[PDB]
Amino acid sequence: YDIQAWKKQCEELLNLIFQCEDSEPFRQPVDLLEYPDYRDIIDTPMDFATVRETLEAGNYESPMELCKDVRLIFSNSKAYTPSKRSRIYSMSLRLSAFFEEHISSVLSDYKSALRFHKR
Ligand SMILES: CNCc1nnc2ccccn12
Repeated sequence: YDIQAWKKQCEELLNLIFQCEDSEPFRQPVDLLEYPDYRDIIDTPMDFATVRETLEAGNYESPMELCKDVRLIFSNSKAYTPSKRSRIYSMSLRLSAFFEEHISSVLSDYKSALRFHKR
């Protein structure tokens, strides 16, 4: 029933993601000195510190918006990878699976709380 509960749930999931070794390449914006062509391939950079800061600033209205930005971290890695077997892309796939496994109930609970609010 709680239409605000998603925010703390997302903070806790981000905390788990930050603790996970697989998130290290994604914790901060991609370094252009390390990957000079990055912005030729990627129009909208995204990283987990930006997601956490947007959430903490009160700049997400719903968990769907947070999801869209987290999914953009993963689609950027898929678009930038030179190979489906690259180390960083393989880390993104595991992290995506972990994220999707945990965000599912957050989205479901939010959408059902919102439907209850508008009943
Ligand atoms: C997150 N760092 C940029 C980036 N995103 N996908 C890949 C794949 C290989 C190398 C670097 N990559």
